[PDB]
Amino acid sequence: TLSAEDKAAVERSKMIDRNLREDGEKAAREVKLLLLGAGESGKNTIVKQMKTGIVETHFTFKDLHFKMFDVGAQRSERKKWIHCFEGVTAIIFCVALSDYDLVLAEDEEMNRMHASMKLFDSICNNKWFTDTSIILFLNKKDLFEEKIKKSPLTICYPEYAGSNTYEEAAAYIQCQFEDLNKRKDTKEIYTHFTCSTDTKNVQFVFDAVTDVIIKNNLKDCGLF
Amino acid sequence: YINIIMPSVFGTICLLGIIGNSTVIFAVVKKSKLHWCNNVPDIFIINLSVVDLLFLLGMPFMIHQLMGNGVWHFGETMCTLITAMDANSQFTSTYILTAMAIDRYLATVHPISSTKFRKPSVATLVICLLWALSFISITPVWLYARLIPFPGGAVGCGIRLPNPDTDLYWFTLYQFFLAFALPFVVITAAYVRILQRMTSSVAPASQRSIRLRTKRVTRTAIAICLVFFVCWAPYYVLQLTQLSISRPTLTFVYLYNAAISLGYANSCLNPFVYIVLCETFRKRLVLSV
Amino acid sequence: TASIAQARKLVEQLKMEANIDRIKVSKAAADLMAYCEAHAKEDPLLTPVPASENPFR
Amino acid sequence: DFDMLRCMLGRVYRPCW
Amino acid sequence: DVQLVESGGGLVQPGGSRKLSCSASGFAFSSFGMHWVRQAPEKGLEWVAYISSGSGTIYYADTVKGRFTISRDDPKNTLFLQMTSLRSEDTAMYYCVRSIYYYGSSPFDFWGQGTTLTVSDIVMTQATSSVPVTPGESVSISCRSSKSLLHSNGNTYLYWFLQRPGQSPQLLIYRMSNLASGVPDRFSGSGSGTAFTLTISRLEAEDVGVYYCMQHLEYPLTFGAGTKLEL
Amino acid sequence: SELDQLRQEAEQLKNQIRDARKACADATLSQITNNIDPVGRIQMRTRRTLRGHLAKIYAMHWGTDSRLLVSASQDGKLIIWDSYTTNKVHAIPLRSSWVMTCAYAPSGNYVACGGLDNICSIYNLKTREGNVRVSRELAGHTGYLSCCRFLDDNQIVTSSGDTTCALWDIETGQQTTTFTGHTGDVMSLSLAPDTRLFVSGACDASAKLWDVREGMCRQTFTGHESDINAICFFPNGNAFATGSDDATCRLFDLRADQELMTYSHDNIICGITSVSFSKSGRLLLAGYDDFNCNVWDALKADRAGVLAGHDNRVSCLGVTDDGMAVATGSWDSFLKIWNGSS
Repeated sequence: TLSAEDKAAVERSKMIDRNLREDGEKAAREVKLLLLGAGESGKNTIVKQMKTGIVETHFTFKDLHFKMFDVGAQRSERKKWIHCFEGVTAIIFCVALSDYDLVLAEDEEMNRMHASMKLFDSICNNKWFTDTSIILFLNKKDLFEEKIKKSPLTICYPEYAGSNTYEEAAAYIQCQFEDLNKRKDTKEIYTHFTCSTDTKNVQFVFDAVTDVIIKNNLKDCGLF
Repeated sequence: YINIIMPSVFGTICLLGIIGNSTVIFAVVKKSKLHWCNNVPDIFIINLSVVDLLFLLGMPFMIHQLMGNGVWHFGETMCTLITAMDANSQFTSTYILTAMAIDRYLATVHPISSTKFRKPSVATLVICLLWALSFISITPVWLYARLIPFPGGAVGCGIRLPNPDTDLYWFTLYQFFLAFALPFVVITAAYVRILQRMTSSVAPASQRSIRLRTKRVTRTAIAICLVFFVCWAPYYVLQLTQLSISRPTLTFVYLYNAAISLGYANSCLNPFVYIVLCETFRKRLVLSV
Repeated sequence: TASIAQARKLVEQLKMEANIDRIKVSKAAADLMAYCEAHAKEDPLLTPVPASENPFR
Repeated sequence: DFDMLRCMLGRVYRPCW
Repeated sequence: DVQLVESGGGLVQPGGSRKLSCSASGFAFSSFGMHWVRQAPEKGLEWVAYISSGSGTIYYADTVKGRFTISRDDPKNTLFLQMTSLRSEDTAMYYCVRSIYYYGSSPFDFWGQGTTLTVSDIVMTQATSSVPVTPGESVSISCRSSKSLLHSNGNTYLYWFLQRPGQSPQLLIYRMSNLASGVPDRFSGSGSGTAFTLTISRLEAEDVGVYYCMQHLEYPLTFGAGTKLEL
Repeated sequence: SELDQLRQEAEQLKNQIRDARKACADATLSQITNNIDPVGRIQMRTRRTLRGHLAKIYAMHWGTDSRLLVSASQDGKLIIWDSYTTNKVHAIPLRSSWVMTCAYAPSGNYVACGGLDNICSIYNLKTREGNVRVSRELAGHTGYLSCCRFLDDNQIVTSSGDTTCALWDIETGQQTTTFTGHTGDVMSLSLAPDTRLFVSGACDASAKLWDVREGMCRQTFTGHESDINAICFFPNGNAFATGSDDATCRLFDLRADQELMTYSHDNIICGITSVSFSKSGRLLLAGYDDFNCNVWDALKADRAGVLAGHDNRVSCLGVTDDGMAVATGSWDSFLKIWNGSS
């Protein structure tokens, strides 16, 4: 019982539905990455290799489009907007390896490495990221090898009782972050040792995201 | 005891299969909020339950000539319709099962390139095409479904081939190939490739999440292949064996009726494989209960 | 001298908020009760309208 | 309660040979 | 700026074929439904064809259905009218009209300049053909319809158009009461059921022209004869 | 010395305010409204379901005609709905998809939206080109935009996570007035019916009354134990209600300068996302994280009804200007229209 103008309005509404459906299918094929980390942790160097309030970076790698979101400039309360990223493909967390014997500029008493661990566990164990995989980047690998000779890891980790070598100190730090995973069944942590001249960081993200895509396909298909 | 044991098997399978298939249909429909499904895996799983439900609803109309006095009471007109109806349901469920395993192969071994054509529209087109291929594959079934005069005053619905001496071979082999041989090879090949490619190269296999993922997917791929084989191998093993057999004995007849029940059990066990072995579906179903 | 400057600003604000005129709660409660009673009939959610006058049949 | 020695082809009977 | 330019008109032989083009610029062409409205010499407006946004719906007048074809090219922002078996009845100035349909919109708001082609059903009645008018004096123009233009949704689909001499028709009132954008507030549309009145308070020189009433209740869209105001 | 003296004076002034509020608290709203009859059971049905959003809906706002509404979802779309016919009038693609608030101009010619991009974007709905285009981008907030409300086609008041509220001149794009004094992220704002004052709720668990023309905070309202997420004026403009994370809704009176009623239940332990009043103010509607919307008897603090039709958190709601219907948006990507029946 529509009029001539009502019918054309319904036809316009269905044209809008056609474009909304097209946009959603395009958006489902894209990879959304929440880039987190502390200051001077190499987080900005990651963006430079993958070329307001939130900074969004788009890049395509091997027929896959990535959307990287930087929320470093958001100085507000994280809990008021952290739920907006529930549903991202994964989280990229940047940790500076060389920032283990250093301390926070403001606190002047809290170790920088412990600050990263405190932030890592509040994100990994957050209720909005229960089954969200984490791509853990351990940056400044070359600087860590130079500093480990002079400053032992025992300054940051008193319980550490291993050799004062990069091959053992770096592995101990890698396990400390992974041991913070309070849910070792619903999510996995992909750990990569990056640097200031590395060129395999984007390749690693593609490999780690591919595993997340497979895992989500298995859940939807009912195999998992 | 024989007159009570056989009806009990069909009665239990039909009722339990209807309960299981109705649960999957209800949960998927509720997940879709009473609207067309936007998920390719949900399109395949709800259509498989429908055909399985159709295969089980039509079970008593096909087996009543095996448990009572061996008499077909529905006449010749329903003899051709129901026999084609039962044949169509078995083939469609098998084809949807094979298409569902190929769909899972694409979503795992080709996680990037398959997103171009793993759309809800393409899934509906494929599933509708599976019904079309099922109608063609049951053409000899309904062309020759005629009443068979048994000795005495009793008749039964059956297949009367124009050349029963020679046409009996191609009729068995073409149904054996399309419904057991070819789909099982594709389904088995699909899942072994999934188990070989279910994780990326950099996945932390030492982590418990990857070990738990591999264990759960492995037993789901085994259960799907094992249920299909167990419920359909004896039916088609006896299908090929009876070609040489001229006068069946009581033991062969009892085995053949058991094989028929196992074939219906596949449509009873398919919904419960998804209900039990899928943690995401099972947890969501428990919440509603 | 950031803390001392902020302290003056906070104290000055509290002086403005402390010198306003406040009526009794019973007086304030009556006005809220009176407004609802006056507008009760013209509230569709409070008193549902017949389906003939409902734009969302 | 019948002579259940009939030949079968699929889920339906067939004439014995 | 919004612009609709028609081309392709000219002298043709009877029974021949001619192609009309409408070039759109300055607005979102793909979001607008498009109409062809013709005007025979010394005659009123006559609606020809309609293609909706997205080409999903097409309507034709009965006098042209089967011989005329309306089509659009959204990437090139062009509207087409392929005409065949042209008769002397098809000799008219054809106008390109845009109309967008959503809640609260104003259809038929912009008309093209039109191209002249020469060849070698609710009834809208405007009984008063001519009205002698003077500046500053209130003028009322009446329109009648065989069927009630009031719909069950509350709308009364009656439109008013002013065609000043030598110019394209200009929308004044849409849905019998709403004033089109850019139209002075002195124009007002009032009516009820099948009878409608357009009131022009403080008449000016620019108001001189022929006023048409169109109904949009259902297709085919029909115009009134036209009431001409002269000094 | 001087700093220590000043902070003691602030405590004395706070004690003076508390005693002044206690002096005028002769009776309680519950005692005054104890005699009146309850509203009974409020039953509403989902008249319409607005489908088309493919992500979580964070904001919605009705038009002044009580028929058009705009919804903001993090799929990057601003959609204007015809609630009568469920027709989609417009679909506005957003440059930033992290939208947290949307507004509808009282004239209906503009809609606003803004989120984590710290920008309040003004969109023109009435163009000669037939498409919705951005007319202004209001920059200057250093935190995410949490709420915005038009005063007219040229003025809009916005709240941000930088603990400030701003009044903007849209033609010039500059904030004419800045409202400072909150110590936590401001999460909501509500204009008074006369648009001369507005209230804001922040993460410091306090509500402030602001003078739009003068630009200063007039009254401060405390009592909530956690972040205030929602705030709404009473229809007469002499009171307002807030919704907080402490699972309570509270009603404050401007002239009494103190809380009048608390709307809480023992079974309710989740945060409150949105609050709204009916046309008469008798019903207070609140959205919750428990996926439901509870109807409250504002005068008697009794739960009158429950709007349970969403499968995820109810993030927004609004009541039309004629009080005919109430719309609820949710993270399940659906909007629903509710009203009762005789």
